[PDB]
Amino acid sequence: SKRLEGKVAIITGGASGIGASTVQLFHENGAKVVIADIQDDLGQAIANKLGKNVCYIHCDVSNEDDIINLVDTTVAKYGKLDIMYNNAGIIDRPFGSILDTTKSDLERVLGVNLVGAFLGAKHAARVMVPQKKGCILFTASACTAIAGLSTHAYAVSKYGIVGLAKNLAAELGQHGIRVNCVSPYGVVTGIGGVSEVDVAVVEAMLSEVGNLKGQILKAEGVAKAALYLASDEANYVSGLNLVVDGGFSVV
Amino acid sequence: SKRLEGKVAIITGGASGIGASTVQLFHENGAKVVIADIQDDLGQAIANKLGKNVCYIHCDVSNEDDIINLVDTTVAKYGKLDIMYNNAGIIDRPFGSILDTTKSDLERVLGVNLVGAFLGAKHAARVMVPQKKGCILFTASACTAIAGLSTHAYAVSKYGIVGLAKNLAAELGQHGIRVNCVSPYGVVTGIGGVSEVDVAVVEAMLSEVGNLKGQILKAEGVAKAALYLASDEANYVSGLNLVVDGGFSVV
Amino acid sequence: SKRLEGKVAIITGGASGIGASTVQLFHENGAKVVIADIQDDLGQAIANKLGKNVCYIHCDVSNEDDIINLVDTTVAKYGKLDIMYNNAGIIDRPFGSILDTTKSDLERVLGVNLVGAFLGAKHAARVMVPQKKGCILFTASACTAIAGLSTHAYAVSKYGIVGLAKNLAAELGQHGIRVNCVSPYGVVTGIGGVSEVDVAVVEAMLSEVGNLKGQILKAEGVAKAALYLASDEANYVSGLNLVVDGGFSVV
Amino acid sequence: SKRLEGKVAIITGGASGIGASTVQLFHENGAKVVIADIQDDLGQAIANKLGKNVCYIHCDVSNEDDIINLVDTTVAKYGKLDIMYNNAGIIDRPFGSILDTTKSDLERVLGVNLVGAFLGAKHAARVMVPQKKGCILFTASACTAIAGLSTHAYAVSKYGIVGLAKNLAAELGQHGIRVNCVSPYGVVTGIGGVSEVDVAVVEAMLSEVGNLKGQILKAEGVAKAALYLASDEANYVSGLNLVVDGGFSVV
Repeated sequence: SKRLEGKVAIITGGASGIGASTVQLFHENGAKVVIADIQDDLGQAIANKLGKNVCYIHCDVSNEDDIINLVDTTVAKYGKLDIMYNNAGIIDRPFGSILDTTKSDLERVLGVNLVGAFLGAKHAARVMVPQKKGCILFTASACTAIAGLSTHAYAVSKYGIVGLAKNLAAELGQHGIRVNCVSPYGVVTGIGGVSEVDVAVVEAMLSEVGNLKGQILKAEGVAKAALYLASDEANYVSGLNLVVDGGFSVV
Repeated sequence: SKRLEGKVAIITGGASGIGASTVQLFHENGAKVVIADIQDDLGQAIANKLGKNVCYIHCDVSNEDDIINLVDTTVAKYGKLDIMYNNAGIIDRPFGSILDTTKSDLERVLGVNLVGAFLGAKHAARVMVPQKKGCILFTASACTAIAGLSTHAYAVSKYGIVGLAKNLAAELGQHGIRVNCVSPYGVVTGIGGVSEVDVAVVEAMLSEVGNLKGQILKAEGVAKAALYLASDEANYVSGLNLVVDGGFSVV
Repeated sequence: SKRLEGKVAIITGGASGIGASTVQLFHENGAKVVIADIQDDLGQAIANKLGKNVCYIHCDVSNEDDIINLVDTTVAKYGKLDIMYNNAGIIDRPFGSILDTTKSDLERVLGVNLVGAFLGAKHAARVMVPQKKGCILFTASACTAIAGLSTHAYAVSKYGIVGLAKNLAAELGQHGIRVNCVSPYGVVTGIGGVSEVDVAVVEAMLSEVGNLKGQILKAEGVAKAALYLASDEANYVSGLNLVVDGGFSVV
Repeated sequence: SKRLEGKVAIITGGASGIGASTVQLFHENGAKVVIADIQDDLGQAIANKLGKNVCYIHCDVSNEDDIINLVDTTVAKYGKLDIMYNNAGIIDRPFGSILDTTKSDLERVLGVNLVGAFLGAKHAARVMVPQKKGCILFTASACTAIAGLSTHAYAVSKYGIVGLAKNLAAELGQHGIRVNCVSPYGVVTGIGGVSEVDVAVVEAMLSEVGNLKGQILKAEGVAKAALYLASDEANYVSGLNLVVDGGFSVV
């Protein structure tokens, strides 16, 4: 039942959505968990609820000094880093045309989703390579065309993440490090927005075709995929994009 | 610890290799397990060792009457079928050129690997559709070019299996059934041969670059992938080819 | 305008559909063309119409003696073989469930589509390897789940073909030979049937949502993809599945 | 011989490498060609050499005002835009580890390669949607892990481009617009650098394992792929990544 006993995990975007489900599940499975987010109230509350083996650290993943602080503090606190789950993600104006995407919105989505994932992976690898041990995860997407149910900026950021994961699996495998993605189809509750209006549009679309229990189950399904990949039962699993979408994307 | 409690699984090729590791692991995790193979001595011995919730049934998967007998007997014995793991596989002359593959060898490999998988899936789906519940698994391969480390016939059969799994995920998802592949890179110990010489060539290549403990770990890694996908912690995972190869295939 | 001047091409299924469009286009572009089919009346008529640099040879591609006769006669007639286009394909009962596919129908579709493609590639490679020159083509499909618009047997055969092409590109590249697929989305006019009823069902579905001019344009689009890949303007293009579907399969 | 007669093409990065080969080939095939680059001396010289149906426009593709100027001027000059080939690309320090990639270098590569491609596609689509006609191309890469022969930043940018192309094919297909990538394996002569040292390292690696005639042939092969996809002989080809690598990436 303690499939992560003694492991040390960092989870970005850990204050809500998939990140929060994974925080809880990893904690229930024996890991030490560092919640990284920018929603301090939500994140600190979860840390306080779960107790001593969970702590919250403010981290804007697009800011490399925050990422360094997050990794270095985790290692200083626990001596190691077993799992780096680069999950934080935001979206610009959902269901907009390519014709109407602004450069500013594109660069904000890429900065948090793609650059932030890149920086988290860079500094986690900095620690994991001397350990010759580690698991770097990303939240990505299905590899069909998901922009129609998200945005072009969002879809591009997640495609770039899949390419990052593949290339890091190739570089870091020789050092005993696994690199994988876990991926809902596209947008899931708890995603952030370039603007609050963006969050509001996302909220509307999710409840228009979904139970609350159902969004929670999609998030928990992704979390349980992260649990499998981060555990020793996936010691030989690297370079995978583990899509959790009920098969929606194959047809 | 009992991630499959009460579930009923059929595992073809279950008398050796990946199949046998999965039989054992599923049994340790609470499933009722039906071992299907043609190696009666090995298969019956495993059933006898593991006890009452395991039984052995002779089944040439290329023979549709055997497949029907296997599925119908399992359902008659346990009332349901939760998991159908079409894992049996054989290979022709390893590392041969396309120029020297015989039609007979190609048709034998396709018959056991591809047709046998198709027939097992057909009759498992026959039972699972009324249940609106089920998980159909296949042992496939990486989707890079693996013939150089197996054969063209073998690689073709496993590519056809990946396409079968994708299309069945699309048809059966509406009936609550998941369809996935779990896949070592290519050849793994316990694979059968069109001839015994073929098994002998396979044996030589595996020990030329591998510990016994290492082949056992590759097989156990695939088994643990099957365990995850067959459990309720993968309720929303369908259409995936879960490759277990340490990232070997991405470079 | 003569993008294939002096090249020698074999085209299976060349008496109808995509095959016939490609016969004509290759002939207009300067190639010597061998039409291989089992529809002797149609095939001989096309040869007679196009003139001396076109000839018709009866060939059941599932029969290896026919394939040998086809390749050997072409080489005896022209001294070389530049292009082998394994295009012949048939389908079983369209839009049927996995539950109702017969073994016999599956084995007939695999025999013509998959084994026939394998045998054509084997004996073309036999000739092309000493030339250190050649282009082997297959008609495949999109790599999304196309069974819903074809059959499971058909989709599996075309997935196996994509895997064959990838593995042959890897083996034969060192000998200067390119291997590619050209692929309509799924079913196209001129496909054969396990039964005539199967052809009749196919005919109905195509005209239910399509102009005659439109099926002709889809076939000509595939033919022009084959023309590009077979020409020297694709000297460095190998291992590709060139899908011609207007982008239908990405969404 | 005039496979692009009357068509109007914009080619970014058109002053060197693949871009320049494509400028020349498109011009020889009857297109009006707008060379977009930042290497004014090289670009203006090519325009002057080729004559009246070729012109050069300074354009930093990461700058959206430059992109607007480039598209609007082309349309003002010729009344339409048939082909937008977003080919410009740069690289940071080749063969470096993830551990040593700077944020600044990553953001520069993404800005030119990914954002620049996005902006070019946005403003080309702005013109092409009212035409209900157009072809948007990108220079991408193979979809295996190419960072070991380029950089992680470079590989990520090209993976993001493949995802952009797939999603735009899905959005723009309903308006009669095709979207495709043409792709050398990875780095090719004529690529720009974040620094000149980066160009120097690239130059060294290419000539260490390659003839000058050979880099020219790889570039011309990509150009001829762009010619096919941009011509009416690919009217029904959209969502493809046409990789031109001799099959190097499948093994």
